[PDB]
Order: sequence, then structure tokens, then C-alpha cells
Amino acid sequence: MKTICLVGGKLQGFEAAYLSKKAGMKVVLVDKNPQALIRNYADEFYCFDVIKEPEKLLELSKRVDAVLPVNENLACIEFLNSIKEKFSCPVLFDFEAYRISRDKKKSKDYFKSIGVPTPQDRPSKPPYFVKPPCESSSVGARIIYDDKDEPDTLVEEYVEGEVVSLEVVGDGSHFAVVKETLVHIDETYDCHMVTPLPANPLFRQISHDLAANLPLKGIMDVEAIFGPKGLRVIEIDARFPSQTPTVVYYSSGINLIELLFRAFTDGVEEIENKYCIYEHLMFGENGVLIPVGEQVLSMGSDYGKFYEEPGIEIFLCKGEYPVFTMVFWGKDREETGAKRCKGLSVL
Ligand SMILES: Nc1ncnc2c1ncn2[C@@H]1O[C@H](COP(=O)(O)OP(=O)(O)OP(=O)(O)O)[C@@H](O)[C@H]1O
Ligand SMILES: Nc1ncnc2c1ncn2[C@@H]1O[C@H](COP(=O)(O)OP(=O)(O)OP(=O)(O)O)[C@@H](O)[C@H]1O
Ligand SMILES: [Mg+2]
Ligand SMILES: [Mg+2]
Ligand SMILES: [Mg+2]
Ligand SMILES: [Mg+2]
Repeated sequence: MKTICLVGGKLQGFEAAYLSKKAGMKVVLVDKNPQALIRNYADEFYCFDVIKEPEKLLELSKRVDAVLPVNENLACIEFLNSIKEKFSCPVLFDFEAYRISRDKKKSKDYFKSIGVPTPQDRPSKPPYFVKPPCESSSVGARIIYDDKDEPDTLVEEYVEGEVVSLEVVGDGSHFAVVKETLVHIDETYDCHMVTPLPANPLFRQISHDLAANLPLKGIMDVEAIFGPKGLRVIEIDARFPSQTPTVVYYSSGINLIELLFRAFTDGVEEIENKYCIYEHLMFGENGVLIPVGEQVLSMGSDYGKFYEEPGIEIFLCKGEYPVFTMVFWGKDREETGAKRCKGLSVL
């Protein structure tokens, strides 16, 4: 039995913990917040700040099989980079790839350098899409309908179409492009639902090439919009993602935690077909169910399993109003929809 140490106990941490459990691994959480979101979901919880008390983490690295950073605190990531040679186990992270992926402008320069289409910068006609250069979860992302308009903000052409995610796990030499998923967006451009998509040869080749040219040793997701004039890559994020890996697990049978672990041990090779519906629903006043995105879920107080039966998993995120994360799967759309209705009827 393997043990994984996660640094970060919010949504990235949940995803990693969830898949580690599916892989039969013990989950050790480190987080500076005494009431970190997934503290009760982990098998062990150690509350400390890794920057303030690095020896505690280094000692933990002697007792676990891998350390996985699952936060986007640049201070933390940069600090871990500075001490990574001192770890007694592998650190499942690509610090160079993250340096590029975290900065949307640097990422776009990277896309351009290898001929990957990406939205036009500073268009002359509305609507414009605007976003910060270094946020996540669509924080600060908004549409602007007139040139009546902020610091180092990205201003792009608004590309209408499906938002599609693809994960790649690299071992430095081989790059495993995994499973396409559809990102369902809400009025805030946050993601409230994920479903799987059939293979797209072009997107897979593009994603392979983005990983290969680094070269990636770690995990990265690639996001593109299938726009009216073709695919446009909007961003990359070289860290363990939330939401999509659960859909990847059920739709493809691939456990991204197992794959990432393999990349830092035995290596990876390049290359199920079920349906899966993954969504978040808030239980509002008078029991009115409301779709919400990650920004809402990340404001919760306690996150863990609520219910399971065949083809149905439900997680409850406690807080001001409860948020349920619902996972449904089956052989096809029809059966999965049937499981969705059963899951909803439970609520
Ligand atoms: N140096 C650190 N040591 C331990 N845990 C950390 C450190 N930096 C961040 N974390 C934890 O990782 C989790 C995710 O952090 P991240 O900064 O990615 O998201 P966030 O929502 O901005 O976090 P916060 O709740 O601090 O605003 C948080 O629970 C946070 O407490
Ligand atoms: N140029 C664009 N045209 C249209 N929609 C866009 C554009 N850029 C971003 N979006 C929308 O905004 C959302 C968030 O943007 P983006 O993924 O670039 O930021 P992020 O917050 O770093 O995302 P992530 O949560 O994946 O870390 C996208 O999923 C998409 O719905
Ligand atoms: Mg992002
Ligand atoms: Mg995906
Ligand atoms: Mg994104
Ligand atoms: Mg990015």
C-alpha cells in the first residue's frame, strides 16, 4: 500500500485525495488552515505551514511514497522548488512547466512559439473577453461589450464554442494524452458540470506537442475552445486539476493519480468508454437546487462523501448552504441520465 502526501486541502486536494483512494492509497494532508476543506476526508491531517516549518514536511517525506503539491500559492510553490532536492521521496510536480502555465501571457507566447492557435490579443471590435494573467477557477474572467475599458489584464477576442479540457501526463520522454472532457460554464464562466467527449485527433496532437516541447515531467491540462473558425487554445495549467479527473476516471478507466505517480517512478507510455455526468448543485432556501461553480464550492467548511450506490457518488460540501457534488456513470448517456435522476430523487 502506497501513501501520498498532499500539500493543499481545497479543491485540487480533494480531487487528488479522491483518486488516491480509488487507487487504494493512504492520503496524508498537509495544510496551514486548521479547518482546511478536506481535513476529514484525508486519512491523516497535519496542520502546519510548509514555508514556516519545512523540516516537518521533509520528515513526512521519509514516511510517504510521494509528495504532491495541490495549491496555487506561488510563495509555497516557489519555496518547495528551493528545497525539492532535500525530499526523501519524489515531488510530483514540474516547476518549469508551472512557471509558464501560471502566467497566461507567457503561456500565449509559448503557444505562438510552436504554432498553436490561440485567441487574438487586443481585438478592435466587441465583445472582448477579459481576465487576470495569473488567477484560476475563472476568478476575474468576464465578458465586456463595449470599448469603454485595469492593470496587466488579458484582453482577447471572445471565442464562442465548447470549452474542452485534455490532461497530459509526461515522464520527460513520453507524453500520455488522456481523455477529452466538456467544461460546462455558468453565467460567471465558472464550471458547474463536466462530461466526456469523443477523441479529437487535432486537439490530442496539439496537447501532445505542448507537453513534448517543455518537456513535461508531471501533469498538465490543456484547455481549448472549439470556436467558429477552429480550435483555439486558451490556457494550460501544469498542476493537478479539479473536476475533470473524476470524469476521466469513469469515462476512460484511467486514474490520473496512478498515471502521475508512474511518471516519476517507472515512466509512462503514450496512448473504457463509459459516460459520466459530474456536477455541483447548491441546496438553496426552501430546497431549491441551484447549479454552482468551483468558486462557491471552495467557500465550504467541510467536504466528504455523502452517499454511494452503483453508478452514483454524492459528496457534501458543508457551509452557509450545502453544496452537493454529484457523480454519475453508466455504459451510455441513457443509463447515466437514469442514474442522475435516481441521485436527484435521493435529494
Ligand atoms: N505554505 C503552505 N503550507 C500549507 N498549506 C498551504 C500553503 N499554501 C497554501 N496552502 C493550502 O492549500 C490550499 C489551497 O490553497 P490555494 O492558495 O491554492 O487556494 P486559495 O483558495 O487561494 O487558498 P486560501 O484559502 O488560503 O485563500 C489552502 O487550503 C491553503 O491553506
Ligand atoms: N478568449 C475567450 N473567449 C471566450 N471565453 C473564454 C476566453 N478565455 C476564457 N474564456 C472562458 O473563461 C473560462 C476561464 O478562463 P481560463 O480557463 O483562461 O482561466 P483559468 O481561470 O486560469 O481557468 P482554470 O479554472 O481552468 O484554472 C474558460 O473556461 C472559458 O469559459
Ligand atoms: Mg486556469
Ligand atoms: Mg479533461
Ligand atoms: Mg481554465
Ligand atoms: Mg494557466
